[PDB]
Amino acid sequence: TSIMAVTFKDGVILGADSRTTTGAYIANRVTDKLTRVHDKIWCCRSGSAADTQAIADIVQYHLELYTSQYGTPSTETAASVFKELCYENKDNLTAGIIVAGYDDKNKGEVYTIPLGGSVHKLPYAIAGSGSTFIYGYCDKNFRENMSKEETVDFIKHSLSQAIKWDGSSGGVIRMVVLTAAGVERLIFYPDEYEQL
Amino acid sequence: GYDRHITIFSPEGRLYQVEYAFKATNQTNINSLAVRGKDCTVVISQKKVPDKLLDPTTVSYIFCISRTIGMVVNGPIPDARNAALRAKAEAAEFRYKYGYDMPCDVLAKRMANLSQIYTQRAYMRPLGVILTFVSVDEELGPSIYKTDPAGYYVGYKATATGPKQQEITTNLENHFKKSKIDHINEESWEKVVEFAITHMIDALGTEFSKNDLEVGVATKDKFFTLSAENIEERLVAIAEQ
Amino acid sequence: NNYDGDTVTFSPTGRLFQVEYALEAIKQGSVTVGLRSNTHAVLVALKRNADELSSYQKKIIKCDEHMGLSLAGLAPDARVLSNYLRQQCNYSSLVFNRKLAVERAGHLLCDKAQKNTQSYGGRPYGVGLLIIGYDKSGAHLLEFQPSGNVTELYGTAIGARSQGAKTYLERTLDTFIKIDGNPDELIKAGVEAISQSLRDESLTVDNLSIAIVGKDTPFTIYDGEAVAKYI
Amino acid sequence: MTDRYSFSLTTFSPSGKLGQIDYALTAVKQGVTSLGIKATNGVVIATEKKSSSPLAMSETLSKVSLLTPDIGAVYSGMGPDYRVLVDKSRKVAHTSYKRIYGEYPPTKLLVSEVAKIMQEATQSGGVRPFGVSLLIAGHDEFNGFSLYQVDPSGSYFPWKATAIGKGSVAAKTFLEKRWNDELELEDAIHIALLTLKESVEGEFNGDTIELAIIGDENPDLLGYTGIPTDKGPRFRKLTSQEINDRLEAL
Amino acid sequence: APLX
Amino acid sequence: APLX
Amino acid sequence: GSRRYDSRTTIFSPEGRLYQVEYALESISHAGTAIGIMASDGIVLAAERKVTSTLLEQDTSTEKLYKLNDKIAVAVAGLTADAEILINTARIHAQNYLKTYNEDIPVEILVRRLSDIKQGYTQHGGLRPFGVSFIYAGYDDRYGYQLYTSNPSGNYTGWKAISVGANTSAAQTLLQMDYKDDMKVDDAIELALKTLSKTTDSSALTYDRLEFATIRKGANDGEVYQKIFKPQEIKDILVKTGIT
Amino acid sequence: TGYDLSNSVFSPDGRNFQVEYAVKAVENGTTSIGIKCNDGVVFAVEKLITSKLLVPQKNVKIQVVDRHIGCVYSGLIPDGRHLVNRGREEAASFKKLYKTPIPIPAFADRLGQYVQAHTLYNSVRPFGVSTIFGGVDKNGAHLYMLEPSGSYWGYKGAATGKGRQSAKAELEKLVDHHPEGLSAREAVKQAAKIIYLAHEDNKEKDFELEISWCSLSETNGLHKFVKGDLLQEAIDFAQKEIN
Amino acid sequence: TTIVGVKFNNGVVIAADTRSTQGPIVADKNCAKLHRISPKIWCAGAGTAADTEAVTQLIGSNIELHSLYTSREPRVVSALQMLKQHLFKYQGHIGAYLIVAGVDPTGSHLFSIHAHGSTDVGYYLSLGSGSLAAMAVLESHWKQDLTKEEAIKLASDAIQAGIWNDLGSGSNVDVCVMEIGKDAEYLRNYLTPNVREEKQKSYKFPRGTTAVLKESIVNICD
Amino acid sequence: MDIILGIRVQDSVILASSKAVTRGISVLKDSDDKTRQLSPHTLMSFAGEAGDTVQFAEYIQANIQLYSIREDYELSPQAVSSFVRQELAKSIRSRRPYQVNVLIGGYDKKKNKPELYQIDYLGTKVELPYGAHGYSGFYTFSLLDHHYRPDMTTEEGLDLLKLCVQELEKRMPMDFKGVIVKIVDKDGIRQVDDF
Amino acid sequence: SDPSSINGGIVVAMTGKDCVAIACDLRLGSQSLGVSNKFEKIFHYGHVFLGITGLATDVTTLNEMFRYKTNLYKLKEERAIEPETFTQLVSSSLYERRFGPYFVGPVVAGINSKSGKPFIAGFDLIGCIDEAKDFIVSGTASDQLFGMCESLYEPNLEPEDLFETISQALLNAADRDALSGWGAVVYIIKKDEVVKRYLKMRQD
Ligand SMILES: [Cl-]
Ligand SMILES: [Cl-]
Ligand SMILES: [Mg+2]
Repeated sequence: TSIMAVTFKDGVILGADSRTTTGAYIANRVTDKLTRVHDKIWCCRSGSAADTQAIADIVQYHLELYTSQYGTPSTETAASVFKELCYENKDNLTAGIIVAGYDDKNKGEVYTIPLGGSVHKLPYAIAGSGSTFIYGYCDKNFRENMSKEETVDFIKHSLSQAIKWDGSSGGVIRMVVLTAAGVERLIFYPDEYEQL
Repeated sequence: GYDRHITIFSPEGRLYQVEYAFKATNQTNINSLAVRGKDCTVVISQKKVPDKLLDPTTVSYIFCISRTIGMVVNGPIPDARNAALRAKAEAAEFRYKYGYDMPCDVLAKRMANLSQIYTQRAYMRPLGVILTFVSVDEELGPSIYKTDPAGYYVGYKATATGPKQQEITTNLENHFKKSKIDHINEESWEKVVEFAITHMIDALGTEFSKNDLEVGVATKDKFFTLSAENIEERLVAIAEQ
Repeated sequence: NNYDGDTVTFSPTGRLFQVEYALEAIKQGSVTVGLRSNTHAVLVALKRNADELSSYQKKIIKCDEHMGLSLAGLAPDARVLSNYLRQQCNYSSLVFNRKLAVERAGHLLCDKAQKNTQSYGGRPYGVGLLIIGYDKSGAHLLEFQPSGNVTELYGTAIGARSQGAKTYLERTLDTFIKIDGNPDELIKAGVEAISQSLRDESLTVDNLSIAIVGKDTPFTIYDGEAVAKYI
Repeated sequence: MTDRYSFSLTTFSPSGKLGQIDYALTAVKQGVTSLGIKATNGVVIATEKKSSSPLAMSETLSKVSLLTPDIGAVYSGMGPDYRVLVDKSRKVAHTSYKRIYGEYPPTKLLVSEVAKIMQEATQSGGVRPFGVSLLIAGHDEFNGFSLYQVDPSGSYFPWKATAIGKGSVAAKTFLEKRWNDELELEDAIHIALLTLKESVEGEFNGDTIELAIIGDENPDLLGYTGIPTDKGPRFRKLTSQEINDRLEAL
Repeated sequence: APLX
Repeated sequence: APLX
Repeated sequence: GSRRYDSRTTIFSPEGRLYQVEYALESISHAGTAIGIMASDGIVLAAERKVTSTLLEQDTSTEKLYKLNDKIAVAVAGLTADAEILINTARIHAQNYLKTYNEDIPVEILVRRLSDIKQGYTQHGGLRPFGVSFIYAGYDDRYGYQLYTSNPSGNYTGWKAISVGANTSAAQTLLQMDYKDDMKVDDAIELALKTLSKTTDSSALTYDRLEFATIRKGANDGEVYQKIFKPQEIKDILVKTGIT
Repeated sequence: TGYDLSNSVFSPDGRNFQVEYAVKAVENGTTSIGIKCNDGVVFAVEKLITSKLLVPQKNVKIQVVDRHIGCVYSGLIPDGRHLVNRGREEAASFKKLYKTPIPIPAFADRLGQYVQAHTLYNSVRPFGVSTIFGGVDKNGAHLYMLEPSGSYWGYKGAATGKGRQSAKAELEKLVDHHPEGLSAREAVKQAAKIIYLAHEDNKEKDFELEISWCSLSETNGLHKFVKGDLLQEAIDFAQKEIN
Repeated sequence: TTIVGVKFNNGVVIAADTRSTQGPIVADKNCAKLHRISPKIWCAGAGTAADTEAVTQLIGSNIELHSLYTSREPRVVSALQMLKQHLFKYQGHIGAYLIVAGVDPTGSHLFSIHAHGSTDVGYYLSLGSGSLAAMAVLESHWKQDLTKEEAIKLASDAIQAGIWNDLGSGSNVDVCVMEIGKDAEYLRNYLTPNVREEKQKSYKFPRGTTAVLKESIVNICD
Repeated sequence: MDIILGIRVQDSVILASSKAVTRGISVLKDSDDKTRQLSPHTLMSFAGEAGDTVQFAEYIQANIQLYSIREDYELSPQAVSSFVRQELAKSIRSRRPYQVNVLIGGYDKKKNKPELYQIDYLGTKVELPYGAHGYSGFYTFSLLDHHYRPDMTTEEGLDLLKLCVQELEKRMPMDFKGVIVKIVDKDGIRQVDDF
Repeated sequence: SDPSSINGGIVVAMTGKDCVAIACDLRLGSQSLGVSNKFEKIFHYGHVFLGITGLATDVTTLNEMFRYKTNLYKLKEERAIEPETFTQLVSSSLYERRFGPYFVGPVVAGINSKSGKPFIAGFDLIGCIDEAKDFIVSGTASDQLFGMCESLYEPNLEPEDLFETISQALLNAADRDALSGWGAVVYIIKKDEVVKRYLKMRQD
């Protein structure tokens, strides 16, 4: 996998490739690694497909129950529920998860949860096998308070490179935009992003 | 007569604790009513704030169980909230286990089964509540299903509950007799709410200000309650009529 | 009357009769007194015997180096509660390297007793306790009743005819509260307080029981020839 | 907290009656009439859908229930007790039979399991007996068609035809006159519809009568084709319309 | 097993 | 144990 | 607490009787009479049904006589539902013995364990006893043909002939009168039916108010066969002895 | 009858008499109040001075839950402590799983459900306290009162115990005479007055006043006790008014 | 095994070969790898043979009970959720690899489930040892907007690639078609392209060829 | 442990069992009786893991004796052997299985036949004319295949057994210190004292 | 250390015209050592026949278990269990022990007494049903049996012809396996008579 989430002026954008691997065989070339746990709290999944799905399903369930009793949960709260699962079951889980959401108070927020179940709040986050190849690039090109179009370009260019070098990344680039205006799904195909 | 304290049969084959639980249903002295539109299900209930010291916004007998299900209770508030918390948990679990939103009628059945158990197992008392569940089901359309302390439940064209229930019931029966249909033949939920308030006024023979009522609307893909202002807007339109 | 069958039943005036009957065994108990200054805290207890061939039932139990108590009522119940206190003081040491606050000891006993006043099958404790100690905020005296009510006091007394001592201490307050840096004077005042509760009997050498704790004195108990000094 | 009622709530009185079972039967007496008739090529079970309010939609309340594709049940007594018994009966058909033998249980054995559940509510700690009598109509390959009545005690009996609840005494007499061992299923439906009018006060149509059959296999009701040894459910609920068709030729 |  |  | 509603099913009266056992026995005394008679060459089980309706499906029915294994059957007087609980237990217990020892369970051993279960309900657990008495009829190669009874107390005893349920006083007197040790099975069949005929609370004994079983060596050579009579077979045996 | 001898039994009117008897124990207790204000809440309670021998300031009765919630109660004191202990576990587990401190409405239902649970079985007894509690969360200030039945609502002001009526009347005046809102430091003084006024109905024994508060501006949304110059100042304001 | 699923216009179709292997040995030449979960939800299974049968029956049973309890026709996503959560609980030790498909009140659906419990959504899928041979065909010929007959051809073509090119797959092609508004049609042995040729000789023996020591009649009766 | 044999002749079952008990490089004992009487007409010999053998044998003995007292009756050799097999068959899937092999020799008084059962630690039961456990069988089975006849007398059986012990003393690597021989017949169980 | 080949042995079953045959060898060994020459691997429960190969202790245990289960079945159902049903019961029972299985290869054969149809089936150790028109094989010489059966077998053999065919498949497979043989039994099963024949075979 290659995944990332980036905060900007109006909120946050999540991005991911669409490759699921089963050896060196591509088991699924159009996977959706961007996953809803609440209306405007989403996550990017990396690591074990089974582990991350099982985790996201439980988190979605907790937040649905949270909503019923106490109203809309904060992005921080959602990240806390992911952590609790990942940390307490660290021996049996291979899950690298980025949590991203939009409050109206807090605007865009990104929390990354690596293998051990630690939590890290960041302006942007990258993860997955393909992320190693774009630490250089992303650190050099990220700024705070980018526009929507700048942020789409940053993610598109970054994941383009991760996909280029990482054999475990590929297919389409998916993105999910999270603002006050609602929720927008974007998709970019190889013929566009490859030759960037 | 210890067959009167726990839920075992009396010599005439009755459950007094269940019957007395029904009497606790009216302890609050509120009347509720529910009707179905074309696109929606409306439930209205009287809101009575006696004490001036209460925060009126925290006084409610309508509950949002899930995104799509609402529930109004007739009965004391502790039992009402007990039932609401359980319903919320059951509806969330159902979604997780089976991958789709719990239907109004299935939730009603499930809560009814839970109530049935209290009528059979001795250590649990029945809850002194009647639960009216409402939604716009994705398969069945606008839905009203109601539960009582006996563990009985059924679907309704429309319904009412409370001390002056029979007045409201016959008022509604007389309308459907005349209208010849299953529901309120109205496009917007705003007008179905207006119908509901109007026929509650006639049957009870009383007027309402914005703070005397409490309204819940179920549409396709959300159930919500109205503010004092959305109700005022609604009372105004009934007056100009 | 119809409402005293168990602790889980309120009477129509909102009373708990089993708790009240538990309070009654305290009243049949031999008198005991607590009082304190700013530097020390003292327990005095009148011990009761079966007859002239018997021992005099102990009423004072050490809980830690800085804490201990006196009992009035059912003695086995004091043993259970004092043993719980020993553990709680102990846990505070091993885990936090911290001597247990007398106030917390109070709160812990209250909560332990209360559980037995709300659940079926159990029963309230049938004993009253006077807890003294010296901790990070000085000398303390507590009164425990098995209703779960715990109260911090300059002085008090419990058991039969304890009202004599409790009156005496109420007048004496301004004196004994300021017996600082003098162990033997605080004890003398305690022994006098208890004497206001005697009838047809006076304090003998194998009848009186005293304990003291404070600034530089570990909780210690005096019996037998060690109390002759005070008669 | 928790259930501290571990002792029986049903015990023998000095005369030898078990009070709670007797009282449960009294609750069944109060209940709306239901019946079953056994034909040579089918069984019919029927009851009155006596509605609580006319604002209630009584199609949403099913008194006659499918248990297996070849077994159905109806009751008289307390509706909620019946509802949870059906839930439990459906499940036990799977857990204690289908998941073991790969086929649905024969009528007598499913009945036997329901009876067990009802017997346990008569002796286990902290519960009262079920306030219902069931009539279970069913078919299986080696026993053919059968009809059973199950009572609050857990006792069951096989019947040619019977009735339970309110007007059972009268209805049982009616059925003795009309029943013979040569009834074709249509004749049994007809007799059931006649017997039921005696005990119904108000409206008597396909919206107030609930009626189901155990008869021929229904391939059209199966949902799929391509396994020729799977032929479809013998249980069928008659529609509102189907009943009214048989009431004009009454 | 499937990875991402 | 057979496979498919 | 819940102590208020506890009947205390397992206590002694001041006379040293077990109330619930006594009251269970009282319940059983209104049940259809069942009779067991033991011959030198077999055993008979006969029992009267609780008063029939003409519409009862009588051939696919069983209320009184149950098969425990191939060599042992019981006749029931009391609550049928209670009896089935115990019958399945007994059936399982028989199979455990066979599985363990590769030999069919001796009759007494089966009878003892069932009676031990009943006994338990009278001493602990605070539950009501089982309202059932059994007549056990079976064969094993230690004692041959055996009859036993058990009742809600969990007490059991062996018999040459015995009755349970209604009118056992009259029935026992009649069996005592006509029973004799050298009796064959076919004589015992007659004695059983004649005894029910005279003790019945019905007007006259017919095939449709009966259940009937034999346990003979009347298969082929040194092995045993249970015959649970079909209705038509009872109708014939009722004629064959001139009761109808 | 005999309907009133066992918790969780419905009488023929539909009442649980054991809960009603628990209310008598509440009515028998000392007076306690809460006043909701602009950006917070204030809690006050009368402590009866049984004797000279009670160490003043040293039998504290108001209790904190988490860092932002205050609780006070009238009736059986140990029952109230038991309830607050549970409240503390409920708040800890909420904060553990969800990170944020427990919202006040959320907290109210946790106690409510727990108290209501003790009216479901005959093997437990109802709580012998009415509890006033509240604090500040992300949505502002909330005050709540909770009864032995499990019933609770939000309040502008609330009172319970022997002086509940006297205090209720006094609260009703403030709500009418300050419709735009009452400040935190105002409420502290008013609370002192009302406890002094409601002490009329309990006046053999004289009493010790105890106050606490959470205010977004005055305590930074944290629960603190009122002591020293602020307590004495509010005592003085109360003394003025009963003369 | 080879198994596939292909969506079309108005429903979904699944197919499977019919070979079972015990190492290099063909254990079963004609086993059914298509399972009915409910009347209009069918499952194709690869992996440990007993596991796919057992897990499919268990969830089929619970779906039936659920359908009865809710008075609704079962949905594919319920089978999906129940299967995946069961398989996840067993951490891969239940070796069931499934393509789940069906029609329900929501529409037509196609999913795959791997033994550790991850699920996939697609218009065309393949699993088993022959999944690469099949997927090569699917990637070559699949298009958006297939008719029912195109989908059936595509599916069985994909299974055929497995039969011919994969040693783990052989014998026949089974198909199941689940169209919206219609009954599922289960086409057992839809294709039979591996009919054994006529043998050269009959090996029927002269009677009495086999030397016997003893005979006896066995008692099956009572 | 090591050597246990059994031969069933016309009218009895003969069990021969080695006397040595060896641990390490020391023969600790040369007079060990590797047998327990289960009932007056049933005998069981045993060999296997140290400790397990006696613990198992005595446990079976206790169970059979209990049955005898309860029913005032002697269980048949077939019944006892089936009980023993089931116990071992349970054991093999326990947390720690009994590693014990047994021969059960009994005289069935209802049938008037001697019977020999060979059961291994897995619960594998077989009725045999002659039996052995461990490496012993590798010499004796073939020898007995040759010399054994179904209708032999008890004396003929003992001579046949002398042949087996002689062969084992010639070809076995270990000194098993001779055998204790016991005869089970219609009159019960007795021990031959000079072998 | 492979429990399925410690004791050795084989079972084969075949269908014919209105008949079935099921056969097994008689060997029970402990690896190289032959121990018993009388160890039959075929059992019956009424008219349903079950052959079991594999670990002998489990063979014995499972026979005892299915006798138990079919005896109770008969008492409750008031009829003998049929092969299709028994097959399902075998499957359930083995899969119930999924993660600690019986090391066996069972084979079911019999004629359905209602429909008259001949029926055979085989199972793996964890319950997978293999139903077949023609033949089922099991045991340490299963490769050989597969070879013998696949070449010798033809449909619709008369009982006395089927006997020769199944016997020759068994004998010649057994002779190429060191752990199978030492005797053999063949059951010929018609709708209501069953003949049992012991074969003469090489004793090495
Ligand atoms: Cl995924
Ligand atoms: Cl339920
Ligand atoms: Mg050889």
